[PDB]
This record gives sequence, C-alpha cells and structure tokens, in this order.
Amino acid sequence: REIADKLIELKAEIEELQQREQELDQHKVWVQQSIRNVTEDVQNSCLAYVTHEDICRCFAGDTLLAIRAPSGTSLEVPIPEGLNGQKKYQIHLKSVSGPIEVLLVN
Amino acid sequence: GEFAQECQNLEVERQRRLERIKQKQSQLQELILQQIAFKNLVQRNRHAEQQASRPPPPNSVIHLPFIIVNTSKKTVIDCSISNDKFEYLFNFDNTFEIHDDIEVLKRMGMACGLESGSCSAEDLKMARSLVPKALEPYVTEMAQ
Repeated sequence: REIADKLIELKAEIEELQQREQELDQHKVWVQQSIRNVTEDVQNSCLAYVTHEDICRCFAGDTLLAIRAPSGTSLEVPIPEGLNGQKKYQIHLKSVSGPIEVLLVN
Repeated sequence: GEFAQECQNLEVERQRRLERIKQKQSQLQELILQQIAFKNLVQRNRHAEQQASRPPPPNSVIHLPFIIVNTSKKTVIDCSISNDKFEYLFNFDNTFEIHDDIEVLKRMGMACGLESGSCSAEDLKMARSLVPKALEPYVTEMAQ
C-alpha cells in the first residue's frame, strides 16, 4: 500500500534471516557438544565398533581392508596411467604419530 | 533513483544470507545424521553385549575410528610393511574405493535411512528419540 517501502519489508526480512542463521549456528554447537559427550566418554568406551558381518554386508563379495591409523596420516594414491599403459593402483600409508593397524576382512 | 539501488543492495545481502543459511542447514543435518548413527550403533552393540553376557572376541570386531578399502574379491593385492608399522604400501591390479567409518555406519542403516529421505515409521521413531527435543523438527524434515 505505502508505495514501494519494500525497504522496511526487506530490512525486516533480513532481520529474521539473521535470527535463522544464529539459530542454526547455535544448533550446530549443540550437536557438536552433544556428539563429543557421547563419544569421548567412558560408558561408551568399548561400544563404538562394527562387526565382521556388518562390514562384509555393506560390500558383499569384496575383499576388505580396515585401516586404523592416527588422524592426519598420509594416504597417497598415484594417479593411474591411461589405457596404453598398465593400469596399476596403489595405496601408500605413512604416519608420524603412531603405528597403523590394517585388518584383512575379506 | 536512490530507493531503487537500496532495494538491490538489500536483495544482494538477502541472497547472501539465504545461501549461507542453506550451507549451515546442510552441515547441521550432516552433524545430526552422525549423532543418530553413532548413538544408534552404541545402543545396538550395548543390547547385543548384554544378551551374550560378554563383549565380542578381540578380533571379529573393528573399533572406531577406521576407514575401509574395498576391492573386488578377484583383485590381487600385495603389500609391503615397515617394521614399526608406520609405513605400508599396497599394490592392486584393479580398482578400489575408500570409505570413512561414518559412511559405513550409514550403509549399515544406523542413520535410520534418513541419509536417503527414506525412513520407516519404526525408523523415525528411534531417529527422533536419539536427538535433543529441539532438533526433532530437522529429523522429521529429512524424512520428507
């Protein structure tokens, strides 16, 4: 009605978009604090695992390696040759923090 | 023509706010899936163990955190390992893929299929029960 004055309407809308943004930002730090408090903590110490059967069924008929390595460990894959070269694939693991555990699941 | 340009400069800012809202909503929903899948896994294993009256053998179980390398059963793998186990080198004669533990958990169904907009009634019952009361709106949304 009042001519134009999409300003007061756009300005009011931008205000709520800030309310939506800091509501999401606040919900994230909620889930994050919620996540770490169920993980890091001790009555869930030995309950964070999958079984042999769990993994085998996600990749039915695949040979499976489970790598357990310190975070930041380098996992390097050479970019392969094209056709007219032998297509070989490779994984290089190198850690600095601690040793790496590799489990053959198959 | 002042008014006209200030309308443009507020629709610019609004578009910028809107897409940062889209990104944080996606990031939040990813965090919510991780919370659901993790708590769901800890509960399934908890009840499994307090039925067997015992925690599974040392093998037969892969503890988090981990990553998985999968390749065809007919792929030939050879491996070199350093003594300290700080360096491994694997050769494959065919392609492989690598997956983080969280996406293995999603494939197990521990995120109650929410990762795909597909959810049973018995799945959204538990999914919603695993999150704080205020973020149940998100969970209901991700089940379409």
